[PDB]
Amino acid sequence: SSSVPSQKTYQGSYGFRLGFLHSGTAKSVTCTYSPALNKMFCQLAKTCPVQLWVDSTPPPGTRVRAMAIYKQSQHMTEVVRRCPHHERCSDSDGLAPPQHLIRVEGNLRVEYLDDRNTFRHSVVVPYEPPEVGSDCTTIHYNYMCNSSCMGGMNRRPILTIITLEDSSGNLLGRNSFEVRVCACPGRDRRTEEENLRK
Amino acid sequence: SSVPSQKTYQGSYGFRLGFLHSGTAKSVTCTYSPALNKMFCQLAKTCPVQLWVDSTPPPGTRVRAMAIYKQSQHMTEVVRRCPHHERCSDSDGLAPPQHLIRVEGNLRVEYLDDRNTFRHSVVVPYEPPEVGSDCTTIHYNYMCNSSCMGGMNRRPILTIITLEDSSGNLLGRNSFEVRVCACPGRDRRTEEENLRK
Amino acid sequence: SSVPSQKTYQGSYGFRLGFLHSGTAKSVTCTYSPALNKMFCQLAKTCPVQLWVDSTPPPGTRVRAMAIYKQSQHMTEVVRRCPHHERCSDSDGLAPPQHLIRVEGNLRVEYLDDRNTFRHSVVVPYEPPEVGSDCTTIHYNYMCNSSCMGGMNRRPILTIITLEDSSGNLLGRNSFEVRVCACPGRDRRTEEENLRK
Amino acid sequence: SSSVPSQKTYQGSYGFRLGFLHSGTAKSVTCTYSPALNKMFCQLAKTCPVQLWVDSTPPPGTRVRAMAIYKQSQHMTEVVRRCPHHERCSDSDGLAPPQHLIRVEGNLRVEYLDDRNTFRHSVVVPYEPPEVGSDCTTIHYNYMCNSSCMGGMNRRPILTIITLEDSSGNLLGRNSFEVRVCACPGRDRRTEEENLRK
DNA sequence: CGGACATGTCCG
DNA sequence: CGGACATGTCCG
DNA sequence: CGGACATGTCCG
DNA sequence: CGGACATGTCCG
Ligand SMILES: [Zn+2]
Ligand SMILES: [Zn+2]
Ligand SMILES: [Zn+2]
Ligand SMILES: [Zn+2]
Repeated sequence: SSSVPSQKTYQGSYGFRLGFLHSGTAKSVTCTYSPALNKMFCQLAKTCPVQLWVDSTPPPGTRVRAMAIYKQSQHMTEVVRRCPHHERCSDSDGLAPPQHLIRVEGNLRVEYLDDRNTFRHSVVVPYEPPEVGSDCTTIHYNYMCNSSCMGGMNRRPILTIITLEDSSGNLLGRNSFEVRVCACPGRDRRTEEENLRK
Repeated sequence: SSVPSQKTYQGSYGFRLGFLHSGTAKSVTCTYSPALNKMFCQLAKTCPVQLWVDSTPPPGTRVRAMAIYKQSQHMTEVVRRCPHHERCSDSDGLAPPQHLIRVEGNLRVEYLDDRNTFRHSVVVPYEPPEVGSDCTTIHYNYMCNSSCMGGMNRRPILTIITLEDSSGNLLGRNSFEVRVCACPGRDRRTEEENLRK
Repeated sequence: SSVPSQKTYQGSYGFRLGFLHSGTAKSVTCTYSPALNKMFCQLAKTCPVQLWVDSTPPPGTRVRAMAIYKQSQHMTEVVRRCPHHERCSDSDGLAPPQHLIRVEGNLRVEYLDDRNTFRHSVVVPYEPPEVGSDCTTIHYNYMCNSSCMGGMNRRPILTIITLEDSSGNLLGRNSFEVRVCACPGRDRRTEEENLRK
Repeated sequence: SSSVPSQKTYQGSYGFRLGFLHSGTAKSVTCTYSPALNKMFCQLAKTCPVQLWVDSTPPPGTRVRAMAIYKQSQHMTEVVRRCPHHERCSDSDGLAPPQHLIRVEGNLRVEYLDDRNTFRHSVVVPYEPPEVGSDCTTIHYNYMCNSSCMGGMNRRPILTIITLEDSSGNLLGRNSFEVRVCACPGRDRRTEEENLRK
């Protein structure tokens, strides 16, 4: 078992929030967000765009971490990792280690880290200020197993914790949302929102 | 070990316990007998205990659970998991493997071994009731059957729930009997049938 | 891999298979469909296959079981356990953990990986039927569901049972389809209902 | 897992057989044998007298081993040993290690052995010729857990294998019987014999 | 075992 | 925010 | 979940 | 070869 990171929202000196796109609940959707649930319902290995929203610009050098943990406290001390099967299916892009649940899509400066003590996985990319014509940076994350994967997540819910750091692994912003990698992100969102009444 | 009191003490905040009304189907996960004031539940399944209070108590208020043997011949013995279950590495990473009572769903859960009495207990910060709820629910697990050989060994037990401040002082006390067993509903029915002449 | 034949060959000894007639209750451990010639059984539960013979065959006669994929698109792929189950260390100490088919109850059980085809199979010495029995029973286990991801992956399979001498030569061949699944009875019923127009 | 010893009957140069006493099926019995089943139904830690029957006398020096194995082939490779609880209940007679299922009662020259490779337990006592007025030696064995012990035998059936050896651990005779340590050796015997018709 | 559904897949 | 099924799971 | 019972304990 | 119950388990 391994110790657990904070999930608490720390907006920080620079006003760190998160943005997700209007997506609907078409049983089929690649990726959809529940503002009510604070949870992404996305599909296996399909692009999950995350909006890095800010008040004011971080020091050049700043890195951006992602790390999944189990949500329930009875699994929080267990490392989130890929099922034996996907771990072995040769789906590496030549960057991401085959065991890592979270990948960053389309960026050469991506680092994948296995924590020295806790043994937890994460992926970091350098910060890069918003667009020419846009008020936030967007990262492209992929989830590499379904939440249901046998011998992996095993139908147990996770959080993604996105952290803003300087280049020493020191905190500057923190935010977090629930995640479900599933077949029909559309149908499951409705069913879980619809369950909120109770 | 010196036996902590169990004398129900509703207190300043009119604190009583509530439980789910879940019927007596054989293999119901958890079921409570009002007639017996006794929960019948399954090994390591979820056992909701409701906290009912009259007036919301102060901040930094804590909620404690401890088992004691109910018979007075066994009252001073520390209630513990059996040696089989203590060694089956079924810890969640948060509970000590010897502790019979667990709380799930709470990251602020704290486990205690008394330096004086050696008695296991488990505490969580008290929280005011949810959006429109009338009470706060706490989900406990019992990690050995009442029948565990070398553990409880068929001896009934009580769960003593204490409302306390940040300091350690009693604000409130309640208790109920527990049976942890394979068929909570079957057993509730038998023991209630056996009230009748 | 070169696909072994499955062409039923009753042989000199009038060897056919029999199976228990166990009904279609949802969670029946093992059940056989005559209409489908298909066993529906649960992961690692006991699956009696009866050997019926006309005239008792010679000594040192052996009995082999092997899985192949039934669809011809998948026929050459070696049937294997999935990566999860291969690594759950559920071996009995006698079976290799990658082998889907096991025999229980037999100390003379032998497991084989072909040096040519790489295909797993399992063999036991043939024994004449018991005290007044009409057949010899062999108890097999299937150690992955048909649905195992990275294993069978929802692809139906056949079990090829071969009667052979001490040497390796075919004396007898039969086969049936297997589904390993959580509800053998439910699934038998659905698939048979689906025969009808 | 550990390799499995032979159980096959080897009567040997000296005609090695076993004898058990007429005992009946009084639901209560300390110890009773089923000739039909070749199986002892006895109770936890109660005296199980085993008859060492012979044709002709073994070389002074000869030892007598007992070792339990599981009966079913799916457990035969697992070492038979005591449940965590009895293992810990301080019931040692100052000779038998707390982990050993089988003890020899009333004999000072008893050795308890943990096998060097397989890790299996056994207890050996020197051979001693029959009585002044008796045609066989009788050993007093005790079973130290019920077959049902949680984390021990776990309701799984065992064999006892009694071997005759010289003093180098070399074979001279072998015999074996099924065992059940239980609460009511009486009732269970009937029920298992009664099941033989089926 | 049912009921109810959790959750993947393919259908038209 | 598709529908219909394929196939595992949990609770009573 | 029932049915049926496996298997320990105490009863009169 | 006692009887009656206390309490876990497996199969359908
Ligand atoms: Zn996976
Ligand atoms: Zn226990
Ligand atoms: Zn599998
Ligand atoms: Zn024991």
